[PDB]
Amino acid sequence: TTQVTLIHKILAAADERNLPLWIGGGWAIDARLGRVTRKHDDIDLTFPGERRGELEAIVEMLGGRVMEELDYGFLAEIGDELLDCEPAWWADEAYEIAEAPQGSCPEAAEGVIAGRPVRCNSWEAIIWDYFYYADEVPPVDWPTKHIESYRLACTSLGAEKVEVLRAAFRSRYAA
Ligand SMILES: NC[C@H]1O[C@H](O[C@H]2[C@H](O)[C@@H](O[C@H]3O[C@H](CO)[C@@H](O)[C@H](N)[C@H]3O)[C@H](N)C[C@@H]2N)[C@H](O)[C@@H](O)[C@@H]1O
Ligand SMILES: [Mg+2]
Ligand SMILES: [Mg+2]
Repeated sequence: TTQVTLIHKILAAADERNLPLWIGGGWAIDARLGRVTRKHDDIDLTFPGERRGELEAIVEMLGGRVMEELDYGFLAEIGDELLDCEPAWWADEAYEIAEAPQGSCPEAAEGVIAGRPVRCNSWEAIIWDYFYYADEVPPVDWPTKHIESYRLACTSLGAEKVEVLRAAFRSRYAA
């Protein structure tokens, strides 16, 4: 239960600060489904970019530290667990992940992890990131756990919507 216990600790500390945080990536899939479906390599979080200091304070207060600074965000470690953190920026009516489809950070808690309601990135935002991944690593070459998580997200959003979103991504990044 270590990752779930950590997620609950991180979100309790964020709630106390009125700091919204969105579960992303694998755990966001499981949160929207309301079921734990696999072992997760890390915990992905999306945070208000202008409030980054408050997230780092939560990390430090849990005994962790910022471990690596990335082009898109940062990685922090709390004990043996990894947090993969990406900023979202206020766009008049909601926070949005840069370059992602609108609605990437919904206001309402739309997922559940071990009985706790949680904010989590939208299905479109989740799936969008696999498109980047497919440009970096041929899907035929993906580790099976990513093929399976992608297919689960696609089943949940629906093939029609996914085909449309993929086409939008291709048009966005077409030469
Ligand atoms: N919004 C724009 C950004 O969107 C994607 O970035 C995503 C990262 O790729 C994810 O991180 C993954 O990749 C890391 C580096 O390989 C791994 O350490 C990590 N465990 C993986 O989950 C992270 N969780 C979400 C983030 N949206 C693109 O790729 C990036 O170019 C683009 O600027
Ligand atoms: Mg992850
Ligand atoms: Mg990750």
